[PDB]
Amino acid sequence: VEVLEVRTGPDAITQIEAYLNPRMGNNNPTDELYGYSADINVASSKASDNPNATTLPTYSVAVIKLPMLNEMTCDTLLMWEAVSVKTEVMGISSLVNLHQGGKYIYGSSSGTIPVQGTTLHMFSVGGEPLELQGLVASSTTTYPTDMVTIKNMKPVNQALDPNAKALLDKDGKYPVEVWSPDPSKNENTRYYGSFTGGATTPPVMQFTNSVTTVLLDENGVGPLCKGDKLFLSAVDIVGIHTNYSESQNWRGLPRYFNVTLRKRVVKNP
Amino acid sequence: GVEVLEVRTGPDAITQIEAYLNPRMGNNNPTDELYGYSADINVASSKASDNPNATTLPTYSVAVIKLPMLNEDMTCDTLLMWEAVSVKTEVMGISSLVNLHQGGKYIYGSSSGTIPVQGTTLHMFSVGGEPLELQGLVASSTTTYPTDMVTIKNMKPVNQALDPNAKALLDKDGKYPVEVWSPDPSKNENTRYYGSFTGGATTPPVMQFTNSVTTVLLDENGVGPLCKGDKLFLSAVDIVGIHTNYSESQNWRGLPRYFNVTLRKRVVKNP
Amino acid sequence: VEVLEVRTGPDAITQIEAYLNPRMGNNNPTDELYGYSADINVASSKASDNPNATTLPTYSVAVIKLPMLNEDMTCDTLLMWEAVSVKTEVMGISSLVNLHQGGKYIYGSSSGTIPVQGTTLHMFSVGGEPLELQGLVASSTTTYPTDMVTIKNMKPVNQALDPNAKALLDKDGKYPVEVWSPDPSKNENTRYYGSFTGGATTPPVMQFTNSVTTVLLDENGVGPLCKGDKLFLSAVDIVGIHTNYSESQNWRGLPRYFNVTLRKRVVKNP
Amino acid sequence: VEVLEVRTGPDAITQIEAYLNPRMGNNNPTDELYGYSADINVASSKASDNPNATTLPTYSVAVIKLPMLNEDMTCDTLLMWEAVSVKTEVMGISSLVNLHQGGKYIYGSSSGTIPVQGTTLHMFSVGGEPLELQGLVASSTTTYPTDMVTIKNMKPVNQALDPNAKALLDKDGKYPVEVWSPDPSKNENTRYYGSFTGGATTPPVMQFTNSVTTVLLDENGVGPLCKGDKLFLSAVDIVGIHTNYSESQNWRGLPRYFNVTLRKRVVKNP
Amino acid sequence: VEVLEVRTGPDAITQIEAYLNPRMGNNNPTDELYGYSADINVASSKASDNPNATTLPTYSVAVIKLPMLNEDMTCDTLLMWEAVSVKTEVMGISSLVNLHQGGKYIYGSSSGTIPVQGTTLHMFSVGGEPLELQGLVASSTTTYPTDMVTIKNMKPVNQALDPNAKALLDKDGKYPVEVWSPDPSKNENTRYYGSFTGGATTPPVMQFTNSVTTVLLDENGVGPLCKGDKLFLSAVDIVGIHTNYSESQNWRGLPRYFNVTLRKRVVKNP
Ligand SMILES: CC(=O)N[C@@H]1[C@@H](O)[C@H](O[C@@H]2O[C@H](CO)[C@H](O)[C@H](O[C@]3(C(=O)O)C[C@H](O)[C@@H](NC(C)=O)[C@H]([C@H](O)[C@H](O)CO)O3)[C@H]2O)[C@@H](CO)O[C@H]1O
Ligand SMILES: CC(=O)N[C@@H]1[C@@H](O)[C@H](O[C@@H]2O[C@H](CO)[C@H](O)[C@H](O[C@]3(C(=O)O)C[C@H](O)[C@@H](NC(C)=O)[C@H]([C@H](O)[C@H](O)CO)O3)[C@H]2O)[C@@H](CO)O[C@H]1O
Ligand SMILES: CC(=O)N[C@@H]1[C@@H](O)[C@H](O[C@@H]2O[C@H](CO)[C@H](O)[C@H](O[C@]3(C(=O)O)C[C@H](O)[C@@H](NC(C)=O)[C@H]([C@H](O)[C@H](O)CO)O3)[C@H]2O)[C@@H](CO)O[C@H]1O
Ligand SMILES: CC(=O)N[C@@H]1[C@@H](O)[C@H](O[C@@H]2O[C@H](CO)[C@H](O)[C@H](O[C@]3(C(=O)O)C[C@H](O)[C@@H](NC(C)=O)[C@H]([C@H](O)[C@H](O)CO)O3)[C@H]2O)[C@@H](CO)O[C@H]1O
Ligand SMILES: [Ca+2]
Ligand SMILES: [Ca+2]
Ligand SMILES: [Ca+2]
Ligand SMILES: [Ca+2]
Ligand SMILES: [Ca+2]
Repeated sequence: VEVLEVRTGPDAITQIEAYLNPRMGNNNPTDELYGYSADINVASSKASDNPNATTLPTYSVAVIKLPMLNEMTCDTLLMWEAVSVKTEVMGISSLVNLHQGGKYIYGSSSGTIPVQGTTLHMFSVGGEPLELQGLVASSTTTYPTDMVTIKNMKPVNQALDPNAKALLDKDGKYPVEVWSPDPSKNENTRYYGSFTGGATTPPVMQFTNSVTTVLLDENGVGPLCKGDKLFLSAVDIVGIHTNYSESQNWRGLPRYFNVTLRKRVVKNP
Repeated sequence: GVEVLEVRTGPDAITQIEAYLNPRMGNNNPTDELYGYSADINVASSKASDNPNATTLPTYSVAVIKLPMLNEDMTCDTLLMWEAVSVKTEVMGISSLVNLHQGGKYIYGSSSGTIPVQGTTLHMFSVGGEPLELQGLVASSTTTYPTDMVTIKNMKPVNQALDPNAKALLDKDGKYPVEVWSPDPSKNENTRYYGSFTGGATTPPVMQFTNSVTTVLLDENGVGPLCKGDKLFLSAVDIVGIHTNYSESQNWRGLPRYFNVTLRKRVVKNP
Repeated sequence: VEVLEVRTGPDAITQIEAYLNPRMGNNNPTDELYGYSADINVASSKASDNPNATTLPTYSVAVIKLPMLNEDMTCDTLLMWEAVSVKTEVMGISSLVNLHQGGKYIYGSSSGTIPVQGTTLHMFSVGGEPLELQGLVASSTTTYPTDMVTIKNMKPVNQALDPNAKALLDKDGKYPVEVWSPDPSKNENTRYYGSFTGGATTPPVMQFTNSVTTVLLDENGVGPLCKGDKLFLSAVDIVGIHTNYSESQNWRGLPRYFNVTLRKRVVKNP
Repeated sequence: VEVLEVRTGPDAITQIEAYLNPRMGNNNPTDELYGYSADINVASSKASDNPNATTLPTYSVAVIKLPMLNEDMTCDTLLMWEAVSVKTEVMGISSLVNLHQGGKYIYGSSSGTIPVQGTTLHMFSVGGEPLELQGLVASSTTTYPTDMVTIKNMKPVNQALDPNAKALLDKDGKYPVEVWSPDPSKNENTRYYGSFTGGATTPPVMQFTNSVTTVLLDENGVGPLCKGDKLFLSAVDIVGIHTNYSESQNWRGLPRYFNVTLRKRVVKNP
Repeated sequence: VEVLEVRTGPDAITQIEAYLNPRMGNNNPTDELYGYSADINVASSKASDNPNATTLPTYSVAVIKLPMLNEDMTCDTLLMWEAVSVKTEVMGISSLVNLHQGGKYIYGSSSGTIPVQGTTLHMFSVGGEPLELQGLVASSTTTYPTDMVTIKNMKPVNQALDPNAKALLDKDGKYPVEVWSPDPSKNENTRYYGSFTGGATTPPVMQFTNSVTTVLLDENGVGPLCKGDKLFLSAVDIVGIHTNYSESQNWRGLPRYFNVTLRKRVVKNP
């Protein structure tokens, strides 16, 4: 598609908003531990590593249908162009809680250890599914068959196998420990991520309605919405909650999106 | 709601107000021996039995400042509203934490100083022309909260994530717990809020103080919060960590926040 | 006082420099532990908390007398010295880079000792009058030494904001940091800058350079104006806690350097 | 080579993309622990330090061949490819977000395992020729594997700067990071960017995005010029240490993506 | 001297390059632990603190002779070399990425060893004369080696600012960093830059690149001016502490590279 100029005039700009609930493993709102993974089940060896589906955080994705622009035989066409986004991790202050059941900070007269350890934040806004690259800590891990993982794994999958690719086309199915955004593709998606590891690391997060991320690339062009669909993807692992027994559950939070879009002219292909 | 027009120029078009908000850590009465702290945290015996005391739960601070009356005749084609333009804000008494002799848990053995306030911090301030709009989300949906507080009615496990029906307005001081409510980013068009969180149980608190820094409250259209009914809403929480006692019981510690807001007159189309 | 324009011309600009020695508790240069607090004496209970004056870090303050500007206080306009900018430096930072000082071993008795670490507090201010202070304490039941300046007749309200608990930083080595902090509701004529990191064992972080200048002008382009030709420099630089072999502990402080540039500002005679 | 102006016109710009797999020690794709080092083998003493080749992370390097530019090598001027900018990314970062991999429990046997943490080292470079290296080691008495490229006949001087300990990064997976680093006295024709955080258990920190570009032009507006139409990409990305059940440890590395934009630059015929 | 304008035309610019090897205590290139201090020897007591010379890191300093500018010192104006900018780099950073060196195990005897960590101190300066120093120590009762340059007849005042405790950094490997720091009340003809992070076990953090330049010009557009055509480069780069198996400890340092650009400045003949 040849990309032409921005369409001006009345009714040229639109806004959508949405939220994506976390998919930590307990992904059904009636689950007792909704917004958490099930207790982590650990490998006994290199050869034997069978994590349960409910213990693996996956990416969230939502597809937003935008107003229909083209009533298809005119020489040029219009596509929604995502220009900017306000995005927010909601319920951050829910972590400010030392009375929840858990492992004591000191002895049994103290509060309990709050959610801490590894965090992973990502959001993306694109005009099509986020393109993913496969890479795992162990190629001998047996992943649940009901999830989308790398077929026919080999030790090369512990690094870069150019054959290990996927589309983020299903909510709560693509494990974060298997897939990450592919920087060799994604010409029509903007993604932003941050990771801090460790076992007990204090999580750090901001929240404000004062910040906007601009989605335009170096040519001034934002993601272009193929078939008038807008793809929003996220993961927000905010750490690990430890139970009194010392079993552990990933904790995730929902993410809000507010995207501003405008009409962009393209040449009809 | 209303069609916003241009800024009103001329003499006395600008005003400024200052205020402070005391922390509401749980001991919220100034005669409370531990005013400015929570009571000893009472931990849940089980997920089914989680009954935190009201005095153990930090809540948002809110104050409403009545601004001068702007409109003599409410039938005129245009009217004026106070517009919050910028704010200087400051957490006060930061250096009170620089104290190693306060009763508590020794850093090393009985010859050393005591462990100062540390662990989870939560800082937030907001300036708006109406109550800060809130979204409910909890760590555990089976927690029973004190009934004299404002929390989510008839909680279900969905409330551990985003339930679009769990909405509130921050319309009462020392009543909305931080572990239940956070600013709703899907609303608050007429409020500007700023927040920061660092978790953990022993993390060193980090804070700045100065009178050289101003925050501009104008949105991308150059419009600040517009004060409905001439009321300015200031909200805050400033949990600076946890103090640990000799017995290893623990209290949240908060500090008060100062606001200096500059406002101007904005012309609006009469609805 | 109505503030008018900056006065141009030759000799319109002056510069001063000064240093402030820390006041950690041992505040006499003959004190064996000068630049440290005495061993922290800890409260046995909330009710019984009587810190020794020597264990309580206080603010440093110095008044610099500037060249007299007005030989005739009758003119319709007068001049005031305006603090425009400051280069400031915490001196002796590398003195902390020391693993042999007597103390608590990092590991066992074959290792170096634990260096100064834990809670830090850094503040400097430049003003045309004493720094204005707000009182707030960790515990209202603390009995402070009567020879220090602290809150009179404390009540639990002083654990938060009591609008009546105010003071001026008008004496060196007398106003405890744990009681007093800059009052953001005042200080129209002083610029202050403060940094705090808590914890018991936190690694201290400091920079030192002669390349950095802080501009003191407010949003109207006006710096602090020196009343009666007096410039107020205030500071505290608590760089952490030293631990002794017995596990007793001393606050450690460092001195601060100031180099202030001032210009002549015209004001209407009040 | 006298550098002249940028050649304008259609077809004056090209871009390449490449990925470099990590060289942590297990550097064969059929290695069970490909993308890790083997169990670290520790020195028994100062005198006796024989690390296995498989335990020493090395630099990754790839040479990208660019289109031919000059049909006639006798013309007074010639064209070279000039690297202008690069988008680069550490891939598979989220693979670390894994608490079930076999290893060492965080707490007791009911908990998850400790994820990859400790020392990290990230470096990328883009140049028109091999990255120039300087040799320096923690210990000159270490015996390095003979089929790696290390400093010949070390003496204690090699624990600091020995001006004779120089090399070119001209072999993938052969130059250990613990022996070699970018030489700042050379590398006129390469841009290199490096970041190190030490410690035994430090939480790793990484960002990933497709919104960030690094501009490679020097202070004269000239980027790396590709000699013989070759572009050199070099990298190391050690993301920490994995700890096994027995407490043995493996370095963990991640692959790096490059997307480089290049333009035609006129040079005087040498 | 009165400083006039920059001299333009061909050959008005020059560049020099140099490196400075660390002076951690073992300061002779034939020393087995060159680039480290000897095992820290800790004070028996406050009164008996006698650190060994080889345990005390000192500043590095090099004087570079520049081309002679004035063939006639009779002319009304003279030329001086003016240092305009510097590229500087800590070399060998990746040498610390090494878990096999003999030392203390991270966990038990099957794990790697703890890498260099704890207190770091980084400083570089570029000047037209020796860097001016201020004395300040953790303890005035320390007895320093007499073959080092330290504060004469120390008293407790030297635990803070004594305005008489001054020196010039005029000898390499002689001035202890724990005794001397840059004097911000002087150094009008030197630009210095310093960073400190303390703690016992802190992860060291360092970057390396050839993409960063520091401009040495002051607020008036004048860089350091080289008296007698001599350029002074000073540094210290303590990157942390190595812990041995026995738990004895050695400071670790790295060398620093400088690339300085200078131009010709006109000054009035005195
Ligand atoms: C009955 C019997 O003896 N069976 C053994 C079987 O135990 C053994 O498996 C290895 O046993 C060890 C026990 O200490 C570990 O459980 C190995 O798993 C790990 C480890 O923890 O060491 C898992 C870890 O994730 C792996 N590291 C990485 C980076 O993936 C390591 C790693 O492969 C090894 O440590 C080698 O560096 O292994 C477990 O594989 C098998 C295989 O040796 O032999 C049977 O006979
Ligand atoms: C001889 C005798 O029995 N005397 C007791 C006396 O011990 C007791 O005083 C309290 O004793 C406890 C011992 O566990 C502590 O020493 C109390 O001090 C602290 C504490 O460490 O808990 C100091 C601390 O600074 C306070 N917390 C804050 C936030 O300021 C707390 C706090 O007030 C309480 O823990 C309640 O949350 O106290 C010390 O007061 C007295 C009072 O019970 O009774 C005598 O009989
Ligand atoms: C054989 C004999 O009896 N000799 C003693 C000798 O031990 C004693 O010296 C003091 O001993 C104590 C033992 O706990 C400490 O080692 C003192 O050193 C320190 C300390 O660690 O406490 C060193 C430390 O650097 C100092 N602190 C600061 C901030 O400088 C402290 C400090 O001076 C005191 O703790 C006061 O706060 O001292 C060590 O001096 C001497 C003197 O008591 O008597 C001999 O006879
Ligand atoms: C069989 C026998 O008795 N052989 C000895 C042998 O003990 C000794 O070797 C030294 O043994 C000690 C025992 O604690 C250490 O293992 C020494 O290795 C280290 C150390 O851990 O101390 C390794 C470390 O990397 C080195 N430090 C640095 C900064 O490089 C230190 C260092 O050289 C010393 O601690 C001095 O500061 O050594 C190991 O060398 C030898 C040599 O003395 O003598 C045999 O006869
Ligand atoms: Ca591609
Ligand atoms: Ca909305
Ligand atoms: Ca006021
Ligand atoms: Ca060179
Ligand atoms: Ca001076």
